[PDB]
Amino acid sequence: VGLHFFSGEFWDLYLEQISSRCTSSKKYWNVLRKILEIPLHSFSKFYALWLQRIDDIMDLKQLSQLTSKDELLKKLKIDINYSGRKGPYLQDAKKKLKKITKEMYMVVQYQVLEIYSIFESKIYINYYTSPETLVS
Amino acid sequence: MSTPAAEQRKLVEQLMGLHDPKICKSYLVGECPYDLFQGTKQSLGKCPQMHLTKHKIQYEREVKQGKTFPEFEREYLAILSRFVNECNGQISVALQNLKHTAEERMKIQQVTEELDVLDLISKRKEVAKRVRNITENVGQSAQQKLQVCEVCGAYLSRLDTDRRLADHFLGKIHLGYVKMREDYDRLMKNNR
Amino acid sequence: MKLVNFLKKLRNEQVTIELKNGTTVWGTLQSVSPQMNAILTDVKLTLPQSNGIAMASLYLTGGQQNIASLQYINIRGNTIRQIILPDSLNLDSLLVDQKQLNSLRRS
Amino acid sequence: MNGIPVKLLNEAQGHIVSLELTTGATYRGKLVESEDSMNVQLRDVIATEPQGAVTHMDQIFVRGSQIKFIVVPDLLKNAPLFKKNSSRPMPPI
Amino acid sequence: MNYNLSKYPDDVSRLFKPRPPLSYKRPTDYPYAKRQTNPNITGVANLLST
Amino acid sequence: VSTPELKKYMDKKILLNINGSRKVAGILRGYDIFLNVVLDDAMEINGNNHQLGLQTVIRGNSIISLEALDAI
Amino acid sequence: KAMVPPINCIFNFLQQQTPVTIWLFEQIGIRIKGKIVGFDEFMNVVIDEAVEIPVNKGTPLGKILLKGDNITLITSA
Amino acid sequence: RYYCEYCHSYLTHDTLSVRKSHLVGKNHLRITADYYRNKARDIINKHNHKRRHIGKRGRKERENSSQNETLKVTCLSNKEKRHIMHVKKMNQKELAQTSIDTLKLLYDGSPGYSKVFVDANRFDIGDLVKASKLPQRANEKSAHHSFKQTSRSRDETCESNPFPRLNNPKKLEPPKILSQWSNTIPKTSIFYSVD
Amino acid sequence: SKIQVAHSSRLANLIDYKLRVLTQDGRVYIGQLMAFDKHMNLVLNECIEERVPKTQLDKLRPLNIKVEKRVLGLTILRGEQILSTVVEDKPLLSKKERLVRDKKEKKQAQKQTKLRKEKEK
Amino acid sequence: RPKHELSRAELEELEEFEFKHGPMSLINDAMVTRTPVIISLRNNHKIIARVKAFDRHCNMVLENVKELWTEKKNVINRERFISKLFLRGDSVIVVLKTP
RNA sequence: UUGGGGCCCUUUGUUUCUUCUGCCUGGAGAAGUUUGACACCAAAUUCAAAUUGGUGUUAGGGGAGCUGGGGCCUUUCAAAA
RNA sequence: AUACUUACCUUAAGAUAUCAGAGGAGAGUCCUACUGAUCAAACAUGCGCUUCCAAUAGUAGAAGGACGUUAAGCAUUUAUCAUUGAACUAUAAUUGUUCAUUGAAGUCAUUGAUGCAAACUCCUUGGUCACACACACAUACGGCGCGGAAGGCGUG
RNA sequence: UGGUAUGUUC
Repeated sequence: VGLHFFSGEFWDLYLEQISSRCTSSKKYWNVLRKILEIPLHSFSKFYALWLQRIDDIMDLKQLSQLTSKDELLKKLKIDINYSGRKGPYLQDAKKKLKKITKEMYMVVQYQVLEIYSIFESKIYINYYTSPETLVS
Repeated sequence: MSTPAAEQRKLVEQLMGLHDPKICKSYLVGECPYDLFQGTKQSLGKCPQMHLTKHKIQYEREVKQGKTFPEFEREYLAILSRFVNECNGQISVALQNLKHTAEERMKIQQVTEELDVLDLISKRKEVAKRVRNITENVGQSAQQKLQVCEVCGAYLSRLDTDRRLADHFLGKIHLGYVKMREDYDRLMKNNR
Repeated sequence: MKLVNFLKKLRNEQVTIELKNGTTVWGTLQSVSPQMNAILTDVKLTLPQSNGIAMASLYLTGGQQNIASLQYINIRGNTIRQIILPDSLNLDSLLVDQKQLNSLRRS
Repeated sequence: MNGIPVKLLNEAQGHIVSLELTTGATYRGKLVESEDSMNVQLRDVIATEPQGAVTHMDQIFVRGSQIKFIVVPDLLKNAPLFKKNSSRPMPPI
Repeated sequence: MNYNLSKYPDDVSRLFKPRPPLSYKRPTDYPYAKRQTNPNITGVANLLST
Repeated sequence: VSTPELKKYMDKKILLNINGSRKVAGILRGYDIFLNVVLDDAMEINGNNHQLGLQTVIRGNSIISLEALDAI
Repeated sequence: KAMVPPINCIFNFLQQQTPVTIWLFEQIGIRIKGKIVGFDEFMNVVIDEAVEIPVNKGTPLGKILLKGDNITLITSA
Repeated sequence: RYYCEYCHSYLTHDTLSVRKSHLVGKNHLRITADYYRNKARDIINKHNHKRRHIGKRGRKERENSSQNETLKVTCLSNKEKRHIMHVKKMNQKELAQTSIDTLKLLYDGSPGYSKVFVDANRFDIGDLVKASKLPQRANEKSAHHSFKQTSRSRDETCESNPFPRLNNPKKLEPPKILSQWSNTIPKTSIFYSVD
Repeated sequence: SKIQVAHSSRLANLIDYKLRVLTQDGRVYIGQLMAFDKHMNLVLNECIEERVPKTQLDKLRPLNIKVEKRVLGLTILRGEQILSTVVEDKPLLSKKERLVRDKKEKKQAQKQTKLRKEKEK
Repeated sequence: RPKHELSRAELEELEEFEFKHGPMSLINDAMVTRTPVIISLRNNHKIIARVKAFDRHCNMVLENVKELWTEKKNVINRERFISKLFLRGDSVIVVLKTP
């Protein structure tokens, strides 16, 4: 049922249970990275959690929590073990990850906006009334 | 006590003819007024007669099937009448204090100065002056806004809601005094 | 006339303690509460020839590698079954009971 | 007199706590009103017997001597009972 | 977990989201039905004889 | 020292558990500062049924907890 | 009705002199039947005409001062 | 004697009836809630950074790192970083306080809306709602609000409101978007929507 | 575990140490103490409760032992069903840093009393 | 008489009077006539030893302890000679004095 | 005062004592510091604003003066071989 | 914030280390900026003392875990009783075999539980420090650098 | 000789 359009409460509860039970801080990143590709109705809360968790990073070594190191070295041309002045290095990391998140946000925003403005803004009843009811 | 075993020993030592002055007759019948006002602000101190649970159980077993004693009931009636007379005197003193507060010198002077200026168009002006005098009297009465409790003789309020009033009625003083009024009314209904 | 004050005069005494669980504790005394909550240092404890609860209590204290060597153990009063003192100590001088002597002089 | 742990147990009234009994049954629920003798009352209680099964009581009241431990929430990590040098603002005469 | 009896506001209650429930496992000791000391302790008359 | 707060259990059916299984369901008539429980119309419940007289008093040492069987 | 404390409950149970079933500790312990004649603050209950029956052939016992730390439950048989 | 560590108020000999009434009064509630909020805010806001360990780096790492490039550091003034961190703090607290409430307003005309979603006829936690009403012993707290209660009882059946479209519903809320990335919305819609 | 616990310390001096307290069952609680009393009721921060199973007990009887660990967080344990307590791990900050922190707490408490005296006037 | 209402700081004299003329007549006779007693404990540890001191908690100091227990598997008796012992009154089942 | 070389800038609010200006072609400038000041939370007063209750910070290094203590050397007095 | 009403309560005590001697106060008790000894606390202080403090001449590793993955890894073990009907082994409250009506509770879990075993990844901690990439030792090792963390002993 | 909490008016 995890691909439901109005499943914001389910995924908020599941991320709450991961953030409360898990102590490794790895499964939360994985599930939220999965949510950043799913066309949900209440989706911008998960993007806001993603953007404030990128802001809540502490060092470069947590970038392996996002992806693998070879995908960072090939696609973003960035190394984890690059030692030196890591201030603007981490700032450029945040800017490039914010650009990738913004592009995927445009994709998911176009999908959700299309589904809402064409289809989901018309259906007013989503429940089982009775065998005697009438639907317009 | 600091240990509960000494408390249980105290309960045993106070739990374990019958017409003797040591037995409190108001407690032998039930609901002694020196017991219903033990630790409150209206406390009478300490009862000089002793209270016992075994004598109370024997009196309950006697009044269940055996017999009844009218002398202890008459003594409890006299004690309840004396306490009701003292509480009625306290309520009359509270009513006299409320009447003196409603009839103060400066308040009556301000009311007379407002009524001296209170005197079709003249009738409308007199009605407006009477409404202004009623508003001034309501503002003077709202400085305290303390009523008189009809049963327990305490102070109440009219603008106060029913929840704080219900918190007022559930006290030791009010429950004890309503029980004493019920006992006094029952004894006056039995005697008359 | 509590004999915990007798154990309060037994600082730096190298004793053993058999507990109610069955564990023998060899170590030096540091201090003892008046409620007989005794602390010990330079400790080795052993469960002799069984009680699986006592074996769990023996192993799950860190420092096993069934003699378990531990640096500092506090022992509660109700878990103490008996305590064996060294025979070289003179019991006639440590049991003088100066509080009892002052109580007898106050009479 | 009372001490710090009974004041901490009286501190977390109206919060989701988890008890364990001496038999092995673990309770979990909202603490109604704790006492100095630790005879504590819980509400919306979920219970786990030592046999293993899980049940639900509405309003439990356990005696203090049959309690292994109880878990308070983590925001009571920082409490003024834990302060060592908190002075006392003029106790009354 | 959603609606509470608590006198505290919702901003306090979001700070008072409690711990997850405890993972139960099988006990190790004997139950309180079996908790007792040793029976059949013999008399001390054999020590006074031999 | 302190009287336990059993005032809410005044006229409600409770179920005491005794020591691992003895579930005595009764009606609480009174208590003390020792958690000694007075029960009217007691009933032993086993996982069968057994009646325990009209009134009974139960020692607080064997009492572990009590379930409020009736709504408050 | 009202509140009945356990000390007054045992006191009324003493006055009425009903037949008494006194329970005790678990499987080692043995259920006793008798009639109460005296008690105290540590619940050391004195009973008379005592017949003991083990947990599921009773033997008479006489008069017994049963101590407090083993008393579990008191019923009126 | 008893001393409240929160309210900094003393007391007489320790009575349970006085101590129970002390934890109900509104001043103790305000001081306790503010103290818990400030201690939680302090343990969140305390940036316990790691103690840095700088070693004498290798030679070839120095010839590789000092020849690749030199990056540019961005930095802002005091009022700019203060305003940005204040906006980030209000965004973090409004994300910590919010929750998705689409299932409550999306099943509003359901026949079992008065048995689960009403949160007062609930079975397991409805007695907790019916127990502590905060009984408003002040008359001003009861005389302040003059709106309707709209308390939906459990006994509401399917006979009431048979057709959910004739009784005027609400159009559902649009999917909210981030205001910092609102400039990339498709400005041209697919279909013509009026009003 | 080469910690070298203090040779003349008591419960007032062992505070904020990562204890490894043993009970009658053997359910070992590991965590920092923050308070005690006369009955030795110990609050335990970030506590974990470890046991051994019944199947592991046969291997423990005369190597690796798979203990069962549950996480309790901040708990408050009673002094009745406990047997012994030891010191397992030292805390984070040192004795001099705790001394500077205690001096800062004393100065802050004196400043708070001066603020209460200023507000009382 | 209630314990809390007797007196202040004179309860030790009543405790000594109960020691001389109460149930403590056997622990007093063993420490003044140095006779060996047999204490049976709550875990089959029977102790033959002489009494050195008396306590309100029956905490007893024993000298020249000969203790004996029985392991039941099969049936063996294991004994041990301990010079000095401080026995807690919790473990004591019974104390027998020989004439 | 200038210039060169080496390291660090995670100080992630780019020094974190605070406020203001301001920064990677740089690492800065001005003011203040325990009956005070700074930042924040919560609220009813129907924007903002103002009032009340609390929370946390007021730091680190070096130098002149004073003082306590530890070790070595020198001068003088008393005592024992 | 002032003024007033109401609800509850109005307090277990004694003392602040021990021993010996001298003096004072009308056998017993109290005091001495009285004297000697022991012990405790605080602040300094030293013992060629005891333990620990992570490469950078590389892309590592020490301690504690994962409430992380491979992993539904491999090997084992359980997943309700009673009455009756059509046959029935049968000392049981027909237990055993196939099918069903009915009766009381009826942990979820069998991708479960226990044992065994390897690999990978990620978290918290440090002096990631000052000189040098060096020929010492039976009295087995020049512990004779600046410190920090824990502890022992000794002195004021 | 007092404390805690609550409700009105300025």
